Amino acid sequence: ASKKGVGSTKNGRDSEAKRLGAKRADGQFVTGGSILYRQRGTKIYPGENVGRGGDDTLFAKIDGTVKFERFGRDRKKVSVYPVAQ
Amino acid sequence: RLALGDRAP
Amino acid sequence: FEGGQMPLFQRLPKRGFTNINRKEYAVVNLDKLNGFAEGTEVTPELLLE
Amino acid sequence: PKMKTHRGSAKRFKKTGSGKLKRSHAYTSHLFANKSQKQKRKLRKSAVVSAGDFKRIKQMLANIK
RNA sequence: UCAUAGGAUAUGAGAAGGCAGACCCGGGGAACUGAAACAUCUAAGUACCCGGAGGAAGAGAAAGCAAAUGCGAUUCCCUGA
RNA sequence: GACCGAUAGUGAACCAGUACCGUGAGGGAAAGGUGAAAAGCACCCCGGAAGGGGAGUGAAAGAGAUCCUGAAACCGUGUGCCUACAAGUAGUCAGAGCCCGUUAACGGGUGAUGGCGUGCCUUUUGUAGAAUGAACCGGCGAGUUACGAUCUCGUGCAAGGUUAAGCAGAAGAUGCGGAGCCGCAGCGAAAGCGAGUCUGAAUAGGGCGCAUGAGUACGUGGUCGUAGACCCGAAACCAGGUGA
RNA sequence: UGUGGGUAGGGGUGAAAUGCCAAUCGAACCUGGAGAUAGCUGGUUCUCUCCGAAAUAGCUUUAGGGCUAGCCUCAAGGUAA
RNA sequence: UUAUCCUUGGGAGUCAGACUGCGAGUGAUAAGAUCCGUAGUCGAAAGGGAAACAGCCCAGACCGCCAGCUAAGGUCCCAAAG
RNA sequence: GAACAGUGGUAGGAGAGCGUUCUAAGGGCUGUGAAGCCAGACCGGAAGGACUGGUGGAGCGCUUAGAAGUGAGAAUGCCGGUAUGAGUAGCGAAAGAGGGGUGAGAAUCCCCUCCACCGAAUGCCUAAGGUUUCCUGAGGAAGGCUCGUCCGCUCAGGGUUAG
RNA sequence: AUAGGCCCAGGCGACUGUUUAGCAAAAACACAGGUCUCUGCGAAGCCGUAAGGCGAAGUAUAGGGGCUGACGCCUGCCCGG
RNA sequence: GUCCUAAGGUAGCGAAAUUCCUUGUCGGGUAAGUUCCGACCCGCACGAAAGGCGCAACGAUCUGGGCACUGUCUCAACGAGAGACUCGGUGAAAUUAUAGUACCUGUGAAGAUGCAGGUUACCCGCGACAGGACGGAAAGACCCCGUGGAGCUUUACUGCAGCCUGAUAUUGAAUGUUGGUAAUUGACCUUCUAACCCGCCGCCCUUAUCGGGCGGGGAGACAGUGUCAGGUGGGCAGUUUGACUGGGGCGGUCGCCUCCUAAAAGGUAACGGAGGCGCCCAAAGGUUCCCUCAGAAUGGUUGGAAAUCAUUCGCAGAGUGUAAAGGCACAAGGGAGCUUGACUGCGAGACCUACAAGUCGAGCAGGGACGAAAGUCGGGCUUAGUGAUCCGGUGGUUCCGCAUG
Ligand SMILES: [K+]
Ligand SMILES: [K+]
Ligand SMILES: [K+]
Ligand SMILES: [K+]
Ligand SMILES: [K+]
Ligand SMILES: [K+]
Ligand SMILES: [K+]
Ligand SMILES: [K+]
Ligand SMILES: [K+]
Ligand SMILES: [K+]
Ligand SMILES: [K+]
Ligand SMILES: [K+]
Ligand SMILES: [K+]
Ligand SMILES: [K+]
Ligand SMILES: [K+]
Ligand SMILES: [K+]
Ligand SMILES: [K+]
Ligand SMILES: [K+]
Ligand SMILES: [K+]
Ligand SMILES: [K+]
Ligand SMILES: [K+]
Ligand SMILES: [Mg+2]
Ligand SMILES: [Mg+2]
Ligand SMILES: [Mg+2]
Ligand SMILES: [Mg+2]
Ligand SMILES: [Mg+2]
Ligand SMILES: [Mg+2]
Ligand SMILES: [Mg+2]
Ligand SMILES: [Mg+2]
Ligand SMILES: [Mg+2]
Ligand SMILES: [Mg+2]
Ligand SMILES: [Mg+2]
Ligand SMILES: [Mg+2]
Ligand SMILES: [Mg+2]
Ligand SMILES: [Mg+2]
Ligand SMILES: [Mg+2]
Ligand SMILES: [Mg+2]
Ligand SMILES: [Mg+2]
Ligand SMILES: [Mg+2]
Ligand SMILES: [Mg+2]
Ligand SMILES: [Mg+2]
Ligand SMILES: [Mg+2]
Ligand SMILES: [Mg+2]
Ligand SMILES: [Mg+2]
Ligand SMILES: [Mg+2]
Ligand SMILES: [Mg+2]
Ligand SMILES: [Mg+2]
Ligand SMILES: [Mg+2]
Ligand SMILES: [Mg+2]
Ligand SMILES: [Mg+2]
Ligand SMILES: [Mg+2]
Ligand SMILES: [Mg+2]
Ligand SMILES: [Mg+2]
Ligand SMILES: [Mg+2]
Ligand SMILES: [Mg+2]
Ligand SMILES: [Mg+2]
Ligand SMILES: [Mg+2]
Ligand SMILES: [Mg+2]
Ligand SMILES: [Mg+2]
Ligand SMILES: [Mg+2]
Ligand SMILES: [Mg+2]
Ligand SMILES: [Mg+2]
Ligand SMILES: [Mg+2]
Ligand SMILES: [Mg+2]
Ligand SMILES: [Mg+2]
Ligand SMILES: [Mg+2]
Ligand SMILES: [Mg+2]
Ligand SMILES: [Mg+2]
Ligand SMILES: [Mg+2]
Ligand SMILES: [Mg+2]
Ligand SMILES: [Mg+2]
Ligand SMILES: [Mg+2]
Ligand SMILES: [Mg+2]
Ligand SMILES: [Mg+2]
Ligand SMILES: [Mg+2]
Ligand SMILES: [Mg+2]
Ligand SMILES: [Mg+2]
Ligand SMILES: [Mg+2]
Ligand SMILES: [Mg+2]
Ligand SMILES: [Mg+2]
Ligand SMILES: [Mg+2]
Ligand SMILES: [Mg+2]
Ligand SMILES: [Mg+2]
Ligand SMILES: [Mg+2]
Ligand SMILES: [Mg+2]
Ligand SMILES: [Mg+2]
Ligand SMILES: [Mg+2]
Ligand SMILES: [Mg+2]
Ligand SMILES: [Mg+2]
Ligand SMILES: [Mg+2]
Ligand SMILES: [Mg+2]
Ligand SMILES: [Mg+2]
Ligand SMILES: [Mg+2]
Ligand SMILES: [Mg+2]
Ligand SMILES: [Mg+2]
Ligand SMILES: [Mg+2]
Ligand SMILES: [Mg+2]
Repeated sequence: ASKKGVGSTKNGRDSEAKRLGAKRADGQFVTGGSILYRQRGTKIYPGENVGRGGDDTLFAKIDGTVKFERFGRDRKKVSVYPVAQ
Repeated sequence: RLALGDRAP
Repeated sequence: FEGGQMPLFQRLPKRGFTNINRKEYAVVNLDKLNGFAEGTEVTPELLLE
Repeated sequence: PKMKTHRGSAKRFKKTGSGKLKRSHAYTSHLFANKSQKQKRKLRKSAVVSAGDFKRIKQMLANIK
């Protein structure tokens, strides 16, 4: 039984998935430090009491409630507001 | 008794 | 054995050394001295006895 | 016969007060040019053996006080 | 040449060989196996062969142990671990 | 002797390292039971004998040597029910007829005919499987024990718990034996400090601890480790021998 | 072709086929190391009850093996998360 | 409304999956093909239906009954019911 | 005891039990019949347990606890027995026939007659090897591929002589 | 009864021999012949740890090893590896 | 002619025991010839002692063709004997889950005596035949797999024997000669004899081709042997020689980053589709301050399609060290000044995750850079640019240091 020779692919590579995106929900309580969003670039901007890390990670600078919110016409931010106290 | 056998090479 | 994955102990570094001249003391807290009588001369030999 | 201690493990782990196993970190031998100061600062500190690993190895350190 | 080698004779409850399928002290000494392969390493100075025993053998009366107010031949058991 | 009881226990309960196998080194079986006592069946009969049937002996001879018991497979004789128009993993549920009569039960045997229904095991995504294993019956035949570890449960004692060797003592219990072991304190690579300690310049922060207290000895059980380690099975490797 | 002999296994012997060396030969036979090792195949014996998977991820000289995680179970807690 | 969920500890097994529907790749928009995603069933699930038929449709067997109602699928005869 | 709910299951986890041998302590049974074995229409949710009769002819239950060589249907498992195939394949190169005899019995043993086969052997001698198989008398269970009065077989005796 | 079939032509091996006991008898092996090469004798080569041996009671016209394979005609080029 | 080589295959033979294409082509033989013989030569891939080409004789050799001959065949017939068959005697075996064991079409682990629907079939044998029971026999030799063996190879690895070579011991005496050291020690050559050697001769032990002794002779501090050392060394030994894979081999791949597949969280496979990485930058880093890009049109010396200049239009059609994606014009793009935070100690809390690792981080302290200050700064718009442990090196060190220092 004859078997035709076959070629090869020059593809077959991919990097590890980086588990990007939202890490806390709108309206969820977070502690200071909590990563809110992982991203390349600013898909979402740091709002009130939120920071942008060296790799564009958005994180809560205080304890409080996460609010994702429209930032002008085209953009989005995420903010953390203190609880009513 | 065969040289090779059943379903030989 | 982890089926050929480098075992955890081999992945991690050896640390430190053992002192030949290490001294371990029999420790006694104050609560244990409270069990003796008043004005007692508490000594190692008495504690041990 | 008595169980023999695993001597490699005994040279690398230590039992804590609550019966956890203290360990050092990997990646602390060489190639420090390729690791950030943050990494190097963190790998310097001790760590604990994980739950999954502890169940695998606890009997190998049974004799250690 | 002396002599020696060699030869002859006499005397010897002199040796020889066996045997415990054991234990003991020596000479020689594997490999499978484990290491998830393998060579250092392991198995193991084991099995086996050889020599020598003795009722036991071997060791033994400090060119020792230690680091005390020290101990006081060796062997073996417990422990150290 | 909380060892074996004739496939066990020695290979060997017996004339066994025999018989038998192999040139040899070497391998290596099977095979126990009359009865309390031989009282081991005088005599008669069929038969050449074997073997029987009587008669005797004996508690028993259907204990007569192939001799305690005497299962199953397997082989027969007799016969209650069924069976020569039927398509069958063989049963099961329904069911007349015929034959019986019990641990007396809404009983037993047989079964015309009707419905349903592709063994068991192993291994598989999936096996009625046209995959594997078993002729049948019987016997034998596979997670054990020791010493350590750990957890649960139990018991004793409890910030303590416990002895080993040894000595005495039934090969015993037990008494003695505190050397040793674990625990009551941790942290640190270590010196060391100590309810703290390490890192650090730090009265910072952080790690591990304390505060937030239970262990230890023994036993049963589960699991692990070292041992052949649940049982059976290679091809091979090495050592010392036996063979032209 | 007879008789008597010689060579022995990490070895003999070979007018060479890896042939032959006691019906055994790419390394004889016997015993022992030895219950070698076997991530492989087969097998693993009474009953009922409660609960009840997986056939995935990661890493692996790994791919029909293993380890940790996932999913099962038993206990004790927390408790209502 | 429901009764799970978490922690710690003891004990596992599993790491060959199958088909079906739906969303993709590979293939020839072949395969009872292969490889993912997602739901189901089988696996480890007997019963009824689909003639027979692991994976489809209906549906989850603690036992007994010569009671009743239904599901899918059916109701001329085989074969229960027009 | 009520109610309510639940009770398919492989790997596997957990629980509760059945039975086997042995031991200890109670308590018993048994020659007026133990265990084992055979039979039955009995009992328990299962493992299993009784009762009755027969055989058997001397040992054995029960309770509680302990300890295990503790349960078999599968291993092309080991050993033994016995089937199936089956009254089947086979009965191993070859010339016998008849008469007589012996005998419980005769194709098969003995005798006779003719016939047939070997004859550089299928004859005579003798190695090695075997070891009594040799001779005589008696025998017929097994051996002999049938039979058997026969035999290389069984039992008794006997038999091998060297300057 | 017993007692060559023969011929024409080609491949391979010159020939008689030998071989896979038990699936191969051959074109394979051997062979006489060729050639290369080693060996001055306690030879070289070979067996053996060694002693001791074979070689050989031989001595280069001899001995060992490699390749070729009667005979005939022949056997070119390359010493970089 | 040119390139290359150590040299480019001579003689002879050639579709061959060698020729894939191939039944090459032509001729012969036959009615017809993929075979055979003779020629030819595009020799896939003959070729000169792993000999080339011939070759009488020889062959249980292989090949092609003839004569003779025939049951080889057309095409089979009859006969003899041995079995088979019947009777009497004797009496195995392999196999075997239990079987009351039809056929067709279908179904099903995809090829059914046994399942479904039909069709057919009274019960029991005997002689025959082999279609099926995936018949029996032998745990498939092929193939794959096992981190299973064994035999064999070598420029696989590591060893060992053997062999060669040196030092040193056994091992001494002279002589010159030539190196450090003006008189002392090494190296070298030659000579000696007395160790050692003799598989030389005579004598003796002694009836002895062993051995020993004695005396000659030869050789000689060499050889041999011991210890140590280097070289050589498939002669021999132990072993290794990956995995994935639409079977294996061969090809390709193996870690990291980006995108798509990926089903609008995250994750998600294939030897699916595309690309990158194993760095670079002393500024291309930090900060303060200032800024705006591509391209086009029009004008203008050299000067063009396009150099520099000017105007106008100009969400970016540019740039962002580098792949891609996500971002970026209050720039993250461009320019300039000053700098070294491309800091040390850390770190609430998070993400990711089997583990090992990986990521983000406000904030605190120390001491700084830039800034008037606010403040920013623990490298770079973000996401690759990397590798555990063991072992070893280097620097530091209020640590240990086997009686004590
Ligand atoms: K070894
Ligand atoms: K026996
Ligand atoms: K029926
Ligand atoms: K098969
Ligand atoms: K602290
Ligand atoms: K307790
Ligand atoms: K235990
Ligand atoms: K075990
Ligand atoms: K040989
Ligand atoms: K699917
Ligand atoms: K009875
Ligand atoms: K069996
Ligand atoms: K003749
Ligand atoms: K007779
Ligand atoms: K040959
Ligand atoms: K022809
Ligand atoms: K010829
Ligand atoms: K099948
Ligand atoms: K047939
Ligand atoms: K395929
Ligand atoms: K700057
Ligand atoms: Mg084909
Ligand atoms: Mg960065
Ligand atoms: Mg370091
Ligand atoms: Mg190994
Ligand atoms: Mg003595
Ligand atoms: Mg008996
Ligand atoms: Mg016995
Ligand atoms: Mg004999
Ligand atoms: Mg009786
Ligand atoms: Mg009796
Ligand atoms: Mg009897
Ligand atoms: Mg009819
Ligand atoms: Mg009828
Ligand atoms: Mg039918
Ligand atoms: Mg399959
Ligand atoms: Mg199988
Ligand atoms: Mg079978
Ligand atoms: Mg070997
Ligand atoms: Mg011999
Ligand atoms: Mg001989
Ligand atoms: Mg032979
Ligand atoms: Mg061993
Ligand atoms: Mg359930
Ligand atoms: Mg495997
Ligand atoms: Mg797990
Ligand atoms: Mg799948
Ligand atoms: Mg499929
Ligand atoms: Mg399964
Ligand atoms: Mg289910
Ligand atoms: Mg079902
Ligand atoms: Mg049906
Ligand atoms: Mg099934
Ligand atoms: Mg009807
Ligand atoms: Mg149910
Ligand atoms: Mg009994
Ligand atoms: Mg048993
Ligand atoms: Mg059986
Ligand atoms: Mg008959
Ligand atoms: Mg007959
Ligand atoms: Mg027959
Ligand atoms: Mg017949
Ligand atoms: Mg016959
Ligand atoms: Mg005959
Ligand atoms: Mg006679
Ligand atoms: Mg007879
Ligand atoms: Mg010839
Ligand atoms: Mg010849
Ligand atoms: Mg042959
Ligand atoms: Mg021959
Ligand atoms: Mg032949
Ligand atoms: Mg010599
Ligand atoms: Mg000689
Ligand atoms: Mg030749
Ligand atoms: Mg030739
Ligand atoms: Mg030449
Ligand atoms: Mg032609
Ligand atoms: Mg013709
Ligand atoms: Mg050639
Ligand atoms: Mg040549
Ligand atoms: Mg089916
Ligand atoms: Mg089908
Ligand atoms: Mg069919
Ligand atoms: Mg069948
Ligand atoms: Mg077959
Ligand atoms: Mg069959
Ligand atoms: Mg097989
Ligand atoms: Mg073969
Ligand atoms: Mg080799
Ligand atoms: Mg080995
Ligand atoms: Mg592979
Ligand atoms: Mg392939
Ligand atoms: Mg490759
Ligand atoms: Mg989605
Ligand atoms: Mg997504
Ligand atoms: Mg290492
Ligand atoms: Mg010191």
